[PDB]
Amino acid sequence: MDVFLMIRRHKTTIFTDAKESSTVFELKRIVEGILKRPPDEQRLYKDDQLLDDGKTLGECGFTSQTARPQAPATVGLAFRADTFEALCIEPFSSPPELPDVM
Amino acid sequence: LRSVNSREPSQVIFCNRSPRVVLPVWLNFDGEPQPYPTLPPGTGRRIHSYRGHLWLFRDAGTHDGLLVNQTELFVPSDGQPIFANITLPVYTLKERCLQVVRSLVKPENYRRLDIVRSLYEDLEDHPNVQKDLERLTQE
Amino acid sequence: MYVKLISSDGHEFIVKREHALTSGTIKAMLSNEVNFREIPSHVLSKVCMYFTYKVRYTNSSTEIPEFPIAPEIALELLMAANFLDC
Ligand SMILES: COC(=O)c1ccc(CNC(=O)[C@@H]2C[C@@H](O)CN2C(=O)Cc2cc(C)no2)cc1
Repeated sequence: MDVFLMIRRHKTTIFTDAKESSTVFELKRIVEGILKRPPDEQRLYKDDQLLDDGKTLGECGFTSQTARPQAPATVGLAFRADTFEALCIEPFSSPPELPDVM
Repeated sequence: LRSVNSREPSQVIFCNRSPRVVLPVWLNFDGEPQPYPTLPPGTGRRIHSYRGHLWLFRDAGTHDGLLVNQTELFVPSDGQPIFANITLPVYTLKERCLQVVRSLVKPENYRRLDIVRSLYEDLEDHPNVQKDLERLTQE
Repeated sequence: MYVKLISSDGHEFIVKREHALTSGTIKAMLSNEVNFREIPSHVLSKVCMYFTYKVRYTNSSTEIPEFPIAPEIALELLMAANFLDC
């Protein structure tokens, strides 16, 4: 299985895909690959829950039912090594609405 | 662009793997589209047809195009049945958006949704068999 | 490999090049990063899903699912989809 994620942190948001058997630490390499920042110095969350480096994303609860191309799942990302910042994800813009339709 | 009148029985299975109500459409010996009873979203149905006959599939409510065995036209071609797997295509994001919008709004009120006038004419250009048969009948 | 697309309201969207090259508009704006002065993050996050949807399912035999669109975002999405040619 591929798993389709949205790696989200601050106003930053990464779309990527990964195997269900890939590890949290391996997602961390992917981020490093991209945001130029090494596995230590970053932490990943599902919702608020802090994720263990050695677990599978499919054990962390990203699965194929769950992380679908067209409705990917979110992974929270945090930084600094040196005391770590807390998990903040900026919400998206609100749609207006509606009208004269329903 | 019509059915071949071969008179050779040929037995088909329409399997609808789409979330729509499917309308199968048979092209008649003079090229005129001919509609058959509609096939629900999960559902399947054995069909007697004939070698060389043409079919194409559409969403029964709104005529959106659908694919059969990946191409646009199915022709019954052994040892029992031939499989017509009816699927959504990967719509364009624009077409898709048109669909929702058409589906959410009495077509009288397109005029009154705040968008560029090239978009109003797009919404009112509903998909239709006849038009598509003319795109097809040219390649 | 990856490129950056940024919404009218500053959020960044980091996505594969190829996925992004699904829009000829985007294809042309890279010829790296691209700012969209006129699409808010709630619309451009769907665009991106659509890219990832398009790339996953284009050329596929196992049944494909419906790409869903909320009613609230349909109008903004239509306009983006039109602009972005995709
Ligand atoms: C629930 O109803 C059905 O889906 C259904 C499906 C098939 C049929 C009978 N078969 C037909 O109408 C076929 C389909 C297509 O090949 C055209 N057709 C004809 O019998 C017309 C015809 C006559 C001759 C000779 N060759 O073709 C009747 C009802």
